[PDB]
Amino acid sequence: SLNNLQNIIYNPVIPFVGTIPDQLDPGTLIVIRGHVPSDADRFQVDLQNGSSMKPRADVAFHFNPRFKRAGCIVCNTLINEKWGREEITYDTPFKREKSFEIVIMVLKDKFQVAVNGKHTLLYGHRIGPEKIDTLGIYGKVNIHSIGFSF
Ligand SMILES: CC(=O)N[C@@H]1[C@@H](O)[C@H](O[C@@H]2O[C@H](CO)[C@H](O)[C@H](O)[C@H]2O)[C@@H](CO)O[C@H]1O
Ligand code: NA
Ligand code: NI
Repeated sequence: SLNNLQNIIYNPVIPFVGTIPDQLDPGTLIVIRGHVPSDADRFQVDLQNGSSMKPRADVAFHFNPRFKRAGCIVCNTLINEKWGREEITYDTPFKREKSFEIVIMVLKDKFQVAVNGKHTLLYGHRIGPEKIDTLGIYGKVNIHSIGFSF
């Protein structure tokens, strides 16, 4: 499953913005390992069409764990600097002060996300995955490694 994983970024400064080195075709994996700090309110993993900041680049897949109250994961898409319809997942595996491994698997019609070896959620494509060339990681999170399996 991770036998083809190639980690290429270690302990990046957050915020991290980096070009994805290949097209996110079906079967592609994005693997992100790190920690949630004790004071974390939220962090996000954004799969972006480009790295523009002004105006803000479209986010095909916003994967946004939030830790207040019982915690959740918000997923959404940003187009023309505007958010679409939120898909909220309340069964979240993330915890402050806990390590994690996020595996984002890119499928034909959706993303399938597993955390710590366990399925977490699905997100149907709203932007064609071929337009995704940039990985952004923002917020209160510590990242040990970013890798890809194409
Ligand atoms: C229950 C609900 O709809 N809450 C919404 C927030 O999640 C949302 O925050 C926004 O949610 C976005 C994803 O949907 C991003 O995470 C962004 O950082 C964050 O500010 C705001 C602004 O769109 O609207 C509230 O009504
Ligand atoms: Na945001
Ligand atoms: Ni550590």
